[PDB]
Amino acid sequence: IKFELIDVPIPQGTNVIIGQAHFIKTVEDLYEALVTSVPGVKFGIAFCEASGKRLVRHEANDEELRNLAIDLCKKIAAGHVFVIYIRNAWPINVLNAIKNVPEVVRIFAATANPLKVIVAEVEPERRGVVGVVDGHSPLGVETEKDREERKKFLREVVKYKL
Amino acid sequence: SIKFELIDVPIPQGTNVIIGQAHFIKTVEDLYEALVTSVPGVKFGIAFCEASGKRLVRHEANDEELRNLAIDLCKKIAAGHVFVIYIRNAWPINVLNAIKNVPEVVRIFAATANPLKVIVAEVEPERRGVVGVVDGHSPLGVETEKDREERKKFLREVVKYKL
Amino acid sequence: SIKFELIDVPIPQGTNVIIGQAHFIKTVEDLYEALVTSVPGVKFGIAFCEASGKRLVRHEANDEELRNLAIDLCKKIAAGHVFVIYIRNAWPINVLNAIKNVPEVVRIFAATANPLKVIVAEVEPERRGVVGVVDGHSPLGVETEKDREERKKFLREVVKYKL
Amino acid sequence: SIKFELIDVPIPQGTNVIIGQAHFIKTVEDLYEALVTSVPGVKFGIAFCEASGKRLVRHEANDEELRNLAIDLCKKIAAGHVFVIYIRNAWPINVLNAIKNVPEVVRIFAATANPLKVIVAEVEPERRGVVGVVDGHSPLGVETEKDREERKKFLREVVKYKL
Amino acid sequence: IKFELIDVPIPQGTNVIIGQAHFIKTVEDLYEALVTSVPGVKFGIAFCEASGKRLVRHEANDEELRNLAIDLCKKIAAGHVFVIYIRNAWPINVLNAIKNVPEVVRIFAATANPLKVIVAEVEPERRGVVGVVDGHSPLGVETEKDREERKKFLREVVKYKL
Amino acid sequence: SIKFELIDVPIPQGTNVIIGQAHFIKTVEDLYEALVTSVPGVKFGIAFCEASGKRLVRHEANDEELRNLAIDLCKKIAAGHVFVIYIRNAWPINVLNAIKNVPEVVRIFAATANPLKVIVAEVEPERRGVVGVVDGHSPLGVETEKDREERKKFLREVVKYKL
Ligand SMILES: Nc1ncnc2c1ncn2[C@@H]1O[C@H](CO)[C@@H](O)[C@H]1O
Ligand SMILES: Nc1ncnc2c1ncn2[C@@H]1O[C@H](CO)[C@@H](O)[C@H]1O
Ligand SMILES: Nc1ncnc2c1ncn2[C@@H]1O[C@H](CO)[C@@H](O)[C@H]1O
Ligand SMILES: Nc1ncnc2c1ncn2[C@@H]1O[C@H](CO)[C@@H](O)[C@H]1O
Ligand SMILES: Nc1ncnc2c1ncn2[C@@H]1O[C@H](CO)[C@@H](O)[C@H]1O
Ligand SMILES: Nc1ncnc2c1ncn2[C@@H]1O[C@H](CO)[C@@H](O)[C@H]1O
Repeated sequence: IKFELIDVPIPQGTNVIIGQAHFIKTVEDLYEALVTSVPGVKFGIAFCEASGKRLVRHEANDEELRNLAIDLCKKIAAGHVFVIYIRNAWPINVLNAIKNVPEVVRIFAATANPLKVIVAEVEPERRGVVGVVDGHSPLGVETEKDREERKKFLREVVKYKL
Repeated sequence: SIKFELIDVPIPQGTNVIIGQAHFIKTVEDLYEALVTSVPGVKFGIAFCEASGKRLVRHEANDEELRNLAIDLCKKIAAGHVFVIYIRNAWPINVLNAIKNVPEVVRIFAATANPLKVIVAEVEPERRGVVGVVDGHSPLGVETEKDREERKKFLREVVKYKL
Repeated sequence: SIKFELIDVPIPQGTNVIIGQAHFIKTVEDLYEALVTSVPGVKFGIAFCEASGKRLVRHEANDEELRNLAIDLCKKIAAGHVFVIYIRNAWPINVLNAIKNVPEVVRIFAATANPLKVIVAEVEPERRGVVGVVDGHSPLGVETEKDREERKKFLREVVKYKL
Repeated sequence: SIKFELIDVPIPQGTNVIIGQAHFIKTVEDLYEALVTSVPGVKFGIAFCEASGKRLVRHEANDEELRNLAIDLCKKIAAGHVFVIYIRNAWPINVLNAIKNVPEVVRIFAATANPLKVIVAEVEPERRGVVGVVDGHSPLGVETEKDREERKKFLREVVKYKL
Repeated sequence: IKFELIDVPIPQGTNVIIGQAHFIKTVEDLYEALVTSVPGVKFGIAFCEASGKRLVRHEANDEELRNLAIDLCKKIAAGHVFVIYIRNAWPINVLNAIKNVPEVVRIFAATANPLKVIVAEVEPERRGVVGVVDGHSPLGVETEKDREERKKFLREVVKYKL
Repeated sequence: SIKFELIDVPIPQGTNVIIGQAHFIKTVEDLYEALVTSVPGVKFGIAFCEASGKRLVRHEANDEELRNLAIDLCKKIAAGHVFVIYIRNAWPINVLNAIKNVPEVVRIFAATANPLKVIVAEVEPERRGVVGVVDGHSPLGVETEKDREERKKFLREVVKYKL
């Protein structure tokens, strides 16, 4: 076993969702999950066909997001992984829909942080995803006042709680 | 320190395998029920590695070949709370969302009929877990627009899962 | 270039732990609500590893013991976006599905009261990922038709989860 | 040649009722399982109108008071494929998502402790269907910013379902 | 407000599923829910487009079942109602997928019993479903002997329980 | 006997209406969060008829036009535990599955921008429930292969929801 670290580019205003699925129908099912989630949303989806032609398959509505999706696919280089990049939507806007796509088996990351995918290579052409490093270690525990500012952020800034 | 081990997963033609991790003894009867209620003709085996107490591989089936594949696989992986399902006469897409929703199922590793290996970490004597999976082969290149059009044709005219 | 470290998870009698990965600071509030609306008189603590900005283990609880258990285990794992929940007077099967459905939550690694280690990779300093769990111990043998009866009756007559 | 009839629904203090439509005789063990696996020490009784064959009200319970209250609603409503559940030590919120996901359940009409009526149509003798429910009473006015602040306080400080 | 009783034709070997949805996309989404549930299923699905062209939209893989579908729509004749007829699958095989189709708002019946739909016409051309009459009323309460024999059945015959 | 009323539902260009039944007072807050966290732009107004105690129509909103539409329809329906949502900059399919999953939500009556009528049954003074809706118009005929081609191209070329 060889462990390789695959660094994920996230231009600002993007988020990436990286996970695993199966069956070629994953790329059309994911295009439809995203496109029926948020009017407006801009995305690229790529999926690593793990057999047959073994082609990186893709759908997008934005060209920059299609190339990003497709190059992470080629960098990860691991059968059945999929990569989504989104603009004009947050992951929480589309997560549950992705989760319920019957091809989707698991999701490794949903984020905009600094992000590494840990890949095992066990033999040439035989790769899998072993984990992610989504952002950074803690610096401390939150205090009573860090709490207030997080509660006030949710209610006053992004308005997701009352 | 930590030992990594690679398990080759037997996939007789016409089978698919679903590997996951769950908890609690009720896993095995709840998976059994997920499966049987999903596709009228479904043939399956299911095995679950009980991680405490007696620590037996619990199983159910309506096929003996598939029951046996499932138990061997759990004997090879030998990781607490891991389960193994082998299926004939259903595709994983037919069954997978009902597995996800089984209250004991925390996680699913793989669902495939490709060449497949499991990465198991064994950290101590008799203390193993799944690190991950190698599902088929890495990519040979990028789909062209003409590639897209045969896969679209495949989905609409061959398997008819699309209009 | 990768260090694997093993984090042993304390589970005092009567508590189960749930470990997974999420994203976004609303994670702590949504998790709290999923816990408290699931079972009356559940007690629990939940801690979340905010992966950037101030970088704080964020927490909620209605039990002081179970709170510090969770804050502590996040302090030790030290991996961005990991959440840990400890619960009494609730089984993980009474709360898990709600947990799966929290939009922030992306994966669950373990729900258990077994002996448990989390294997963590560190790639640079400060930069850590949960790679897997070792939930309990490996199988000691296959179940026989008598051990099957034991397990069926225990579900029927003792915990009363099946008819 | 349609008559409607109103069925009043007894709800003793500390119970809630759930009434729905389903199908197939497994409805009753599936709803059994859905309830007990949701909350430790929930008390309940569940009844279901089998609409073909021997046409028997089918039932399961861990409380005889709740089980008779459920059978009696079934016998009144007297509509094929309807189910009634009465529960103590659990709120409809602790259990509704699992009920909705039971593959036999097609709709839920009410989950409530309020005063309740079921509107039933009878199209022929022995042929009946639920048309509606009357759950509690019609509004008296519109919430003021002050009523709002007291409802914010009730969910945060009293019940603790929000933060 | 006139109430009108529609009798639903159920051929030996079919089941019927009748609900309410919205938006034209309903018909493709229902077709995909069905065909990705059970490999062998034959079905017909029809949807009552409630605006615009206002037409019965259908998809099928069985002409008989396709027509049974269109025929019950034409009778209920109520905006946004959909009808599905299935051979070689049971409702439990598909129901949850159908629940989670974003266009689907309610399901009124899933069954193979003698069945009536109650339709309210409030205005000409303005109709909606008010209920169903799914088979017949209870003839008695289960005994424990009856309970044993239903449990034996689920366990030994349909094999859905252990 | 029973009094059936017809409530004509106003739907401005650009809005849609979602009408349903829930229970418990936390329904207004949970509906609010299900909307704000489904789509970044979404403008809406939510109202809910509490059906016991104070019996107030409870409301949350970020659009004063749409708050007023939802409160006014609740006042017109005047049926305990019914809820109304008006939304702009989001289609029902964007938010619906989320609504279906709010533990309080028992059922959904309608999701539409079509001419819409709610049929209410008043059964004694102040006891009202929803018996049905009339969502747009009955069929003008049956789709041909010409119109199916046009429909398939509408989904794939105009809205881009299909491929
Ligand atoms: N026709 C099909 N319908 C559904 N799933 C399929 C089909 N063909 C293959 N699969 C699944 O997709 C994987 C990759 O092709 C296979 O290993 C199998 O698991
Ligand atoms: N306002 C927001 N709404 C939804 N998700 C967000 C928001 N801000 C940040 N996130 C997500 O959470 C992570 C920050 O914790 C980001 O990388 C991003 O994925
Ligand atoms: N009575 C019970 N109900 C639900 N879950 C349980 C019960 N007993 C044990 N478990 C779970 O199953 C695991 C043992 O297989 C335990 O670690 C615990 O998490
Ligand atoms: N073995 C079975 N599996 C699934 N559904 C069934 C079965 N038998 C009957 N049904 C359904 O249950 C209804 C009768 O309760 C039938 O009309 C049919 O819809
Ligand atoms: N482009 C679209 N995307 C999503 N939903 C739509 C669209 N157009 C119409 N609808 C919904 O479908 C109903 C029209 O049948 C409308 O009333 C509206 O609720
Ligand atoms: N604290 C509570 N938690 C959950 N559900 C509640 C609570 N109080 C009341 N309810 C439910 O809501 C109704 C009050 O509208 C009651 O009939 C009951 O169903």
